[PDB]
Amino acid sequence: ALLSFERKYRVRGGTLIGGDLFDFWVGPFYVGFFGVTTAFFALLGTILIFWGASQQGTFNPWLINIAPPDLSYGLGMAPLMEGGLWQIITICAIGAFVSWALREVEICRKLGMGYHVPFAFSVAIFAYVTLVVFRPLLMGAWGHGFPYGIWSHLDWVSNTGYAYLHFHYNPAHMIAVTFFFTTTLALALHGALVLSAANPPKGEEVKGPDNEDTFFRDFIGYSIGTLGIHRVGLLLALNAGFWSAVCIIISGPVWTKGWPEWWNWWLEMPIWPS
Amino acid sequence: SKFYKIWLIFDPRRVFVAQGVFLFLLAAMIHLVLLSTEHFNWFELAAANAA
Amino acid sequence: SKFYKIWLIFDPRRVFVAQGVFLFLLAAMIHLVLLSTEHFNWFELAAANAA
Amino acid sequence: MSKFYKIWLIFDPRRVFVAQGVFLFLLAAMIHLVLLSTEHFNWFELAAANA
Amino acid sequence: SKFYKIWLIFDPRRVFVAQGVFLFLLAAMIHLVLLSTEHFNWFELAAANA
Amino acid sequence: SKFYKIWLIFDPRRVFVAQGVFLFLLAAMIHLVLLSTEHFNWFELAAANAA
Amino acid sequence: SKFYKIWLIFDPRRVFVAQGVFLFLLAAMIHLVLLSTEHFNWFELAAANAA
Amino acid sequence: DLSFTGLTDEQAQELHSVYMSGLWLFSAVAVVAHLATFIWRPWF
Amino acid sequence: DLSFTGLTDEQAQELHSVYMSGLWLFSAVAVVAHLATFIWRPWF
Amino acid sequence: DLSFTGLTDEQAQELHSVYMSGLWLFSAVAVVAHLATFIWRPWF
Amino acid sequence: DLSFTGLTDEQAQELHSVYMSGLWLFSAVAVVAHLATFIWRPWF
Amino acid sequence: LSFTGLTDEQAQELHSVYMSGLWLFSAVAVVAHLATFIWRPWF
Amino acid sequence: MEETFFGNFDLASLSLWLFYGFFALLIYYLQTENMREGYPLEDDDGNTAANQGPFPLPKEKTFKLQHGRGELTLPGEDVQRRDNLALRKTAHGNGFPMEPTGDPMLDGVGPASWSKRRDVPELDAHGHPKIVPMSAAEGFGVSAGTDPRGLPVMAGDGEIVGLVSDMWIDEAEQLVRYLEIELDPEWGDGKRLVQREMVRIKSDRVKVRSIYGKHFKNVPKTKSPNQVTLLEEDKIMAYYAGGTLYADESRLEPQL
Amino acid sequence: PEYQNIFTQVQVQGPAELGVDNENNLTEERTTGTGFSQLIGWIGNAQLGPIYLGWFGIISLVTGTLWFNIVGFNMLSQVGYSIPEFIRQLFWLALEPPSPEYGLRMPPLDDGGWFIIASFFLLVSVISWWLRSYQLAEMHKMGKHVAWAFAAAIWLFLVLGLFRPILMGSWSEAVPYGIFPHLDWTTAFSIRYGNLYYNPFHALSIVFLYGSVLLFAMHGATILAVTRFGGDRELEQIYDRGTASERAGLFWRWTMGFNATMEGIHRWAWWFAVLTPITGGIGILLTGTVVDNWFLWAVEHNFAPDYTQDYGYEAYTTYDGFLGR
Ligand code: BCL
Ligand code: BCL
Ligand SMILES: CC[C@H]1c2cc3[nH]c4c(c3C)C(=O)[C@H](C(=O)OC)c4c3nc(cc4[nH]c(cc(n2)[C@@H]1C)c(C(C)=O)c4C)[C@@H](C)[C@@H]3CCC(=O)OC/C=C(\C)CCC[C@H](C)CCC[C@H](C)CCCC(C)C
Ligand SMILES: CC[C@H]1c2cc3[nH]c4c(c3C)C(=O)[C@H](C(=O)OC)c4c3nc(cc4[nH]c(cc(n2)[C@@H]1C)c(C(C)=O)c4C)[C@@H](C)[C@@H]3CCC(=O)OC/C=C(\C)CCC[C@H](C)CCC[C@H](C)CCCC(C)C
Ligand SMILES: COC(C)(C)C(=O)/C=C/C(C)=C/C=C/C(C)=C/C=C/C(C)=C/C=C/C=C(C)/C=C/C=C(/C)CC/C=C(/C)CCC=C(C)C
Ligand SMILES: COC(C)(C)C(=O)/C=C/C(C)=C/C=C/C(C)=C/C=C/C(C)=C/C=C/C=C(C)/C=C/C=C(/C)CC/C=C(\C)CCC=C(C)C
Ligand SMILES: COC(C)(C)C(=O)/C=C/C(C)=C/C=C/C(C)=C/C=C/C(C)=C/C=C/C=C(C)/C=C/C=C(\C)CC/C=C(/C)CCC=C(C)C
Ligand SMILES: COC(C)(C)C(=O)/C=C/C(C)=C/C=C/C(C)=C/C=C/C(C)=C/C=C/C=C(C)/C=C/C=C(\C)CC/C=C(\C)CCC=C(C)C
Ligand SMILES: COC(C)(C)C(=O)/C=C/C(C)=C/C=C/C(C)=C/C=C/C(C)=C\C=C/C=C(C)/C=C/C=C(\C)CC/C=C(\C)CCC=C(C)C
Ligand SMILES: COC(C)(C)C(=O)\C=C/C(C)=C/C=C/C(C)=C/C=C/C(C)=C/C=C\C=C(C)\C=C\C=C(\C)CC/C=C(/C)CCC=C(C)C
Ligand SMILES: [Fe+3]
Repeated sequence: ALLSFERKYRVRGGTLIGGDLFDFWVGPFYVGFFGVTTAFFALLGTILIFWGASQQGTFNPWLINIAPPDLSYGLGMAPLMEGGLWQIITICAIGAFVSWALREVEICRKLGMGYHVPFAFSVAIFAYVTLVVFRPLLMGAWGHGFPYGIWSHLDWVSNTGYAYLHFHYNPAHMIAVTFFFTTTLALALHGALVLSAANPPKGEEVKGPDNEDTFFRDFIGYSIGTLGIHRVGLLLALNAGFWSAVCIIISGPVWTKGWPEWWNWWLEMPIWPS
Repeated sequence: SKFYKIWLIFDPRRVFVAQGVFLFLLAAMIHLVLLSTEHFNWFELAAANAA
Repeated sequence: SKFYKIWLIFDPRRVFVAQGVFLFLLAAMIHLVLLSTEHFNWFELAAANAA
Repeated sequence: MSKFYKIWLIFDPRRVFVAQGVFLFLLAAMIHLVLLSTEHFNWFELAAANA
Repeated sequence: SKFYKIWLIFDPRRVFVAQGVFLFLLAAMIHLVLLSTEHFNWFELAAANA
Repeated sequence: SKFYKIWLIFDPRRVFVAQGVFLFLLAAMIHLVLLSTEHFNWFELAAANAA
Repeated sequence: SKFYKIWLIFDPRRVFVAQGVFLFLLAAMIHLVLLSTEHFNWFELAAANAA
Repeated sequence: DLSFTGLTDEQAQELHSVYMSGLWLFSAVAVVAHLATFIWRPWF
Repeated sequence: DLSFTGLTDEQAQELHSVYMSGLWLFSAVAVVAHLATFIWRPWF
Repeated sequence: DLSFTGLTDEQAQELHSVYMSGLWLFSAVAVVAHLATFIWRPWF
Repeated sequence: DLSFTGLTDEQAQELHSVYMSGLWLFSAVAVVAHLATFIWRPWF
Repeated sequence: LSFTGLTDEQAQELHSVYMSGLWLFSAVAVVAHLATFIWRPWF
Repeated sequence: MEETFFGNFDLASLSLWLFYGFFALLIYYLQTENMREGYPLEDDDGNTAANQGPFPLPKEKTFKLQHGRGELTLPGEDVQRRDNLALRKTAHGNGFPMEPTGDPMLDGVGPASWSKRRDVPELDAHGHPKIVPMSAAEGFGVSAGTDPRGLPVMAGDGEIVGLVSDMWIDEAEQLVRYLEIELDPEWGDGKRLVQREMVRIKSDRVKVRSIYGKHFKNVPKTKSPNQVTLLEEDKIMAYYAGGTLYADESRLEPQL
Repeated sequence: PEYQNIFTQVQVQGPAELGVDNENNLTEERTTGTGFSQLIGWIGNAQLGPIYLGWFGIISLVTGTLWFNIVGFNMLSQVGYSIPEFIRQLFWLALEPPSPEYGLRMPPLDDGGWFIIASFFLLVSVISWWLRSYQLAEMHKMGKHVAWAFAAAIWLFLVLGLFRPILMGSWSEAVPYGIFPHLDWTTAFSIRYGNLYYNPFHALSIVFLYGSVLLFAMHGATILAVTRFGGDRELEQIYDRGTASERAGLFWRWTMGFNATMEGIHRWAWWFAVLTPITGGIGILLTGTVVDNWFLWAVEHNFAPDYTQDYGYEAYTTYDGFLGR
């Protein structure tokens, strides 16, 4: 159904391709040309996961594991039950993610708003793309992608992390992790200010932007503002996604030794006395 | 000669602060490179002497 | 000579605090440099002399 | 020397007294910690070593 | 002396809170240092006395 | 003696909450450091008496 | 000959700062380059010359 | 004459008297407790 | 004459007289505690 | 003249006279503490 | 006539006269300290 | 003419004092370098 | 403790299931708190929809608005509802787009649609209106970037529709909100506001690409030149965004 | 293209905003010293306004420096007061926790004794800062969501260094005060107790850590997408919903079938961020005190994947084949 104010926004137009052939809503969801392709790719990918789960012998969501082919297969196609199903699901997943981002473009174009959200999602797609196709392409085998399992893909992260003997020493991991712990820092404080101002102690008037502007001024000596927090906030999270993409694309295609060994440039600088 | 006109362009307080920071950092750097060399490290030379 | 004009350009309040932190940091740094050397570490030399 | 009382015209006595107090204690704590780190001037270790 | 004029500069409220917090943290820190040692740890001395 | 004027500068409500949580935090900390001690752990000592 | 018109384009205050920064960095970089070489390093030559 | 909390001299004077009564009562129990536990297992 | 925080010279005079009473009381207990500790286990 | 904090010449002189008295007392204690420490365990 | 801090030329000499007095006193102590440490363990 | 709002006469006064300080700073450096060269020559 | 309560259900497993119950309650709490506006759902015809969702409407919460603007309970009749919308349904059923019956930007439907906010200016802590022109603002001036005042304004089709006479700032936050445009007589009649977020400021001009030259004469105006109400703010901003789809048929039609 | 509101293209600077005031008299303890930075003004507000310095703030700042100095003085003394070596090893040096042989007793100063004292000042410094956040909210007559969210972060902070070492009966379980050493501790902690990936609360904390960055990328992009409708003024959009809140809601309703309000978004924002250390604190508290091995816990509870392929490299290639000879 609609909302109390949704009717005036459900106007014709704003599509990128397909026009009014697909321009309709199914329930609350907007269906476009890319909503059709999202439905096809997401359903095909989801079904193939359960088809692979059926032949794997278990339907347990924790134990479901669609793994990539062996490194011997290289960049070619593998038998569907020897890692080939993972390749098709990856194609379906990439097609579903791109369609989802392009569907968001149609939605925000129909609403006359900025394309920040589809761009921000594209960074998440890029982080997935650099994990499943870009890094395997550079390393010469599709078997370097993570498997499609709830807990099976954690073993890939653990093994790939220890494939460089201490993965915390990755300089791009440090930058990326610093962005996650700070993005959650910014989310906690930004969500707190609006809630604190809009929900004062009972029996007292709500506060405006000035009161929260002067609160962190009184708290930490500086306030970035109502608009600034969303601007730095998108940048903090986008940098978190981007630098996470960087830390894994340099682990193996650009750096093969241990990550602690990378910091040897700093230790043995000529300026440091022996 | 005629260099006094440099103060018609440069702010005396903005340059004196810059000169003071630059001069000390330059002095510290040269003292540091002297200590890096084994020949001019007066702390190590004193250790070598009378020992 | 006639260097008193420096206070016409420099604010006496700002320089005095600036040199106060600089003097102590320099004094602390040079003391630490002595403590990093075997020859000039007066703390470690008292132990050797006592033995 | 005898005219040093003018320093309180430049400096606010309220903030300098606070700055002096914090610096004096941090100096006292730091020097004691340095003495404790040595093998000769650790008066706690010497008391145990003497018994 | 004329040390009574320090209260003409320092706020009595501010010093007492600072003096109270500083003295307890001093006492707790000094007591912990004694516990760190083996000659002045009164808890360990009692055990060694039995 | 004359200490009754300490309340002329301190808010009794503000002190008592700080003066109250401090005592329990002190008592809890003191009670725990005896538990960490072998000689004063009354819980572990009763087992020794029972043998 | 009539190069004096460059000041009609370049702000004298802007170019002087840029030139001063450039000249010191160029002088420092060249000095550091000579230290990198094993033939023009005057610090290491003095150690070798003194035998 | 001087008050940073808006209390007169007599109001704070009786505030202290009742306060110390709690302080002495708290210390009196603590004195007995330390005296009792020193007899039990002395730390000196 | 000069009073940054406001109270008069006489008020500051009586404030310090009471303050030193607490300071000397605090030091008197500290000296006795230090004197007792040195007898128990000297650190010099 | 030249009062950056509002203190007059006599107020600054009076404050410094007390401050110097406090400084010398602090320094006198430090010398005695340093004198006793050197006798106990010299560092020279 | 030139002044960026508002100090009069006449009273800038007054401040600088004391500042030299502090400088020489600080430097005189440094010379004695440097003289003492050179007799102790020279660095030349 | 004057980007700092400072007169020509003032600039000459400022430079004369600045040069006097510069030579004094350089005079100490010359003596300092002469002492170092005698103690440990680098040529 | 390393003992299992039953089978292999230890203290670690107990805490996990305790969090599952808390998170389920939290999800219910978070979703209901998200339903204070926009509900009941209704349908295309405007009648209340048969389906209202698994989550019930939350209990009413009351906001004590400042500056003597009364109370506010979000769950209830919405004063921002717009009536007499110029739209018609393209299908007799639900889930189909509405076709505007006239000029979508003039009627304010779709990307050009505004909301019936309060017809009073937003106020800062002091009480006076939050957004004021720099001429009225005291002590304010340009500190960085290009000053758009005096620069010509270029529309989405390249037409020069006037020059920026003044720009409105949020003196509470020291942020630029709008730019006044002195519309040329060939294009408009008076002054129109454009939000800072839809205008790109260049060295020699300010360019707004959403609105063509012929659409500036229809930009909503303000009752007074010293302040802008929330209703005028909502009408002005929505008009420019509506041009991103309604400036020409090419924008509305699919790009491929 | 259209102006993406990422950097402000024109800045206006007026009189410094000293802040609001009420009967609590905030202005007494404010510094009244303001500065404007045009570099930070491109992305955010340019005023480096005055900071309210109270007693919780000063005590936290002073005690935090003592912890910072004690750690720093130890690290400097660890390298024999060699400043070049201290800078070179700055990321490698630390104040290591006490050795496990001392249990919860006070260890020698060189073997973690200074760690406890430095930790004592850090604990006082962190709690004092939290009290400042609580007191400032109470004196600003706003909600205590900032203090409550901070307390969630302190919960993991307290569990890591105070609660779990007490429950484990040893001060050695604390985290070393080093750049790399607390990374080594993080890796060693996972290895010692099995695999922390298989800790459900570590997995749960990652869900909210991922969700926090995911939401705050979504919220940041959505607000910037609707900032052309004054969406950055969220508070006015809560008391009087404009088209910015409607389009932001309808964008996510048409995308994923449900949305939030301008106020309800921050409740999602607050709770996802707050649940990140709350679940992490529980997972760390259950590590060692209860489990001591998480992969075996996963195997016992049947959610550890099982692999049928061989493990050696000889099963997939040869040494000569890998070397290309
Ligand atoms: C032994 C393990 C090593 C380690 C090895 C690795 C490895 C290996 C990796 C990381 C990577 C990451 N590590 Mg590490 N790392 C370690 C320790 C840590 C610690 C810590 C506190 O100890 C932290 C915080 C991190 C943090 C991180 C981030 C930098 C990053 C996480 C992925 C990412 O950003 O998302 C990016 C991922 C996406 C955005 C997913 C995209 C989602 C798609 C587009 C949408 C999904 C839709 C889907 C179908 C769901 C829809 C279904 C329902 C309908 C909703 N690491 C340890 C030391 N780390 C990972 C990384 O960077 O990946 C790029 C990486 O590969
Ligand atoms: C080999 C590495 C192990 C690992 C071992 C651990 C360990 C060990 C821990 C985590 C924990 C975390 N891990 Mg893990 N983790 C690994 C792999 C990962 C991966 C990944 C992609 O591979 C990711 C994304 C994560 C992600 C996370 C986060 C979800 C979580 C931290 C919560 C939090 O916000 O902390 C942020 C909180 C803080 C930083 C502490 C609070 C700080 C206080 C309040 C601030 C005081 C400031 C101080 C005074 C300094 C102030 C200075 C200022 C300049 C003034 N881990 C692998 C399995 N992981 C934590 C956890 O379990 O949570 C349940 C944890 O303890
Ligand atoms: C800036 C980077 C951050 C980010 C941003 C981000 N993500 C986004 C967005 C944005 C801005 C959206 O607008 C979009 C959205 O609508 O979210 C609600 C989205 C989104 N990112 C999501 C989740 C998500 N975000 C993550 C992280 C991040 N995304 C970063 C922290 C992660 C992590 C860390 O893993 C996940 C899991 C979704 C909720 C949504 C994308 C919805 C989507 O793609 O829908 C189409 C597809 C389907 C409905 C199902 C497709 C199924 C496939 C065909 C088969 C399976 C493939 C997959 C590889 C399975 C693997 C499973 C195992 C790994 C367990
Ligand atoms: C869990 C979700 C996120 C989170 C939440 C969170 N953190 C928070 C909050 C919240 C909600 C606050 O309200 C609070 C705050 O005030 O934020 C601004 C805070 C906070 N958490 C912080 C950081 C932080 N957040 C972290 C993580 C996170 N916490 C996540 C990202 C981490 C990590 C990764 O562990 C850290 C380190 C602080 C910035 C802040 C409060 C800490 C604080 O101020 O403690 C008091 C200490 C001091 C004031 C001094 C500290 C030491 C100084 C560096 C010493 C001085 C040095 C200087 C050179 C002087 C030298 C003098 C000598 C030479 C004499
Ligand atoms: C590594 O370092 C190692 C070696 C480990 C280390 O430990 C380093 C140690 C170092 C550095 C020692 C530093 C300690 C110093 C410097 C000691 C300061 C201590 C002082 C100064 C003691 C004041 C006591 C006064 C009080 C506490 C109350 C007075 C009480 C009265 C009641 C006040 C109120 C009076 C009234 C009359 C009422 C009010 C009246 C009116 C309102 C009218
Ligand atoms: C070995 O290599 C490494 C290790 C790298 C190294 O160490 C490198 C070392 C290097 C580079 C040394 C660099 C140091 C230099 C150059 C030292 C100059 C420093 C100087 C000179 C500072 C003197 C300050 C003393 C004063 C001046 C006190 C003044 C005291 C008085 C009391 C104050 C004045 C009071 C008043 C004015 C009253 C107010 C008056 C009125 C209100 C009227
Ligand atoms: C048998 O035995 C024999 C063989 C005899 C024998 O023993 C051989 C020994 C031999 C040969 C001695 C070899 C040692 C020598 C030679 C020692 C080097 C000597 C040195 C290094 C001199 C220091 C003086 C430097 C100062 C003290 C500068 C003070 C700097 C001032 C303070 C300026 C900074 C202040 C400012 C204000 C300027 C900034 C300006 C603005 C900010 C505007
Ligand atoms: C191996 O090589 C390595 C190490 C790599 C390397 O990099 C080599 C180093 C290299 C290449 C650096 C190149 C060095 C250079 C270029 C040296 C610059 C040094 C200069 C220029 C000396 C200025 C001295 C100025 C003073 C000190 C004035 C004193 C000022 C006095 C105090 C007056 C102040 C004013 C007043 C008192 C009042 C005035 C006002 C009124 C009258 C109103
Ligand atoms: C690696 O480094 C190693 C080697 C470890 C190292 O340690 C190197 C350490 C280094 C370099 C630090 C060298 C320290 C220095 C230089 C600090 C000298 C300290 C000084 C100078 C200050 C002391 C005296 C201050 C007091 C205590 C005044 C008493 C104040 C009184 C009490 C106030 C009374 C006043 C009034 C009541 C006002 C009256 C009011 C009215 C009249 C209204
Ligand atoms: C230039 O200045 C000088 C000064 C020279 C200098 O060097 C500057 C200092 C420098 C460079 C040091 C740089 C510091 C560095 C890198 C430290 C990083 C720090 C890191 C990564 C922190 C890890 C996380 C630790 C936890 C998680 C703690 C939680 C524990 C808390 C505190 C709980 C309380 C614990 C207790 C035990 C209670 C004790 C109390 C009683 C027993 C009552
Ligand atoms: Fe927001």
